[PDB]
Amino acid sequence: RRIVNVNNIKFDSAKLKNEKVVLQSEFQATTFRFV
Amino acid sequence: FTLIELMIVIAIVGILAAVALPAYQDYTARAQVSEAILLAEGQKSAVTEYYLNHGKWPENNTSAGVASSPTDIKGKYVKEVEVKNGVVTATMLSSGVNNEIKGKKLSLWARRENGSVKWFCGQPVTRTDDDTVADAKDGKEIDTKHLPSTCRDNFDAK
Amino acid sequence: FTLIELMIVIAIVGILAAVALPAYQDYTARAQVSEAILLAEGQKSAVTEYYLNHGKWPENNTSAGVASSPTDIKGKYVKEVEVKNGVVTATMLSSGVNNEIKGKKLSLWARRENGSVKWFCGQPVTRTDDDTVADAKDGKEIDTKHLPSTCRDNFDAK
Amino acid sequence: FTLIELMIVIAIVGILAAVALPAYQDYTARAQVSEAILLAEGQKSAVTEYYLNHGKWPENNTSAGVASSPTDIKGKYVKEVEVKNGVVTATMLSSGVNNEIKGKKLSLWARRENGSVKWFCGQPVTRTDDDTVADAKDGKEIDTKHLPSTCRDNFDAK
Repeated sequence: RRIVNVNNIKFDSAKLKNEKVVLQSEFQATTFRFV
Repeated sequence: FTLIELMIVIAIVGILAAVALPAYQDYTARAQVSEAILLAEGQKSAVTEYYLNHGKWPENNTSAGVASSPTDIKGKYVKEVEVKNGVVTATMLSSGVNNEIKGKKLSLWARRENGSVKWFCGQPVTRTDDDTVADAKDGKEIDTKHLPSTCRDNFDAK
Repeated sequence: FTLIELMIVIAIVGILAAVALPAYQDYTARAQVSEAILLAEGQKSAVTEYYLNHGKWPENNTSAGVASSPTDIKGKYVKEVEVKNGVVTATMLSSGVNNEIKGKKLSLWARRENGSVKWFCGQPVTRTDDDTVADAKDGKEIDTKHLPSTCRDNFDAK
Repeated sequence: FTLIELMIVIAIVGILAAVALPAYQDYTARAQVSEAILLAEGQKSAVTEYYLNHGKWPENNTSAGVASSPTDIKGKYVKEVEVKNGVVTATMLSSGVNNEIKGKKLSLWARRENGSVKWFCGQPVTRTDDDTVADAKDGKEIDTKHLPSTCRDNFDAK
């Protein structure tokens, strides 16, 4: 119910060796204050 | 009118337990990890010999000549101990342990000294080549606070 | 007309002692048992070696190479420690202990791991065969409430 | 005509303190002695090892391998701790303690068990021969009432 417009998304597998499933995720989301 | 000595002293022992709670809870975890370490060691022998006799790190427990089954090298707080290319990793059980250390593990790995090897102890690592390992970065490593002073080794310790 | 502060505060410390009575009385017993356990251990060494060197459990203290006399392995709360076919049982004295734990005992027994053995700690047990023991059911076992979390093993623990 | 509730209740708290005075004063002393005991212990290690390794009791602190200076093993209520032929005596300071226990002391001594030793705790003692000590009768011993139940040992305890 608030102005968090999510836009450019990314995520990837956080484990170097890849020995267990895990996804680090970085989402960008913005709200629009007045001037 | 009177009775506050019984009320305060029952409430100071109550808060005394709350203060003694985190001390016994890391002393406790730190104790359960000190064993994962003992279970990991004593398997250095097999691994050392295998390396010195062949010049190649044992691929798995059977190669190292130990309980062919990782789960056969478990304990009270240890769910197992696996040898993966000379690296010996110990996993913390899920029952009978702290709370922020279960299912968590550490590793013991060695390095060719040339004629002998030297062992390290620290947070989980993977072997890259016969003389190089790297952080098994994944999120299940036992937290530095629970590791002895003798098991603070980094992937590139020499 | 007046004096109730002295009367109530003498009677709150009186009832405070009555509430602190059972806490100190199991903390206390639980403390006297933790020693029967320490006296039982350290005798694992003798028993382990005897088994690994011969493949048979030591029949008695002398076989295990320890104070040939059970009563010679006593303590403050421990009236003795006897080795009976690899099983080491510790008896609680009759003087200087709780009240519901005196003359009571526990046992430490091991199991062939094949090349090594693993030890258990719990309520009195008898050895049946070289790899099997059973509850020495008789009524003199130290009550579960007085036994550490590390000494809750059952006759068939593996 | 009226005001006796304030007068009696101020005088019941006054007499309540007088009744609570001797209780806090032996609980207190008994607490200051329990430390002289902790300072005395932990020095058993040095003494035990020295004896088992050489078969002779350490003559003094330096021999035992501890603060060569008795005064260097002091505390809040402890003015020091001296090792005299394996016997470790703890002296109560003169400032910060009860009143009938200052400058007073206790001793910890051991006995050859043959392959190991057993420790005792009680009123000051002197060592005669390698397996015999005796009351350091002189008048500065901490009174039995101030000693724990675990430190009531006599010179000839075995």
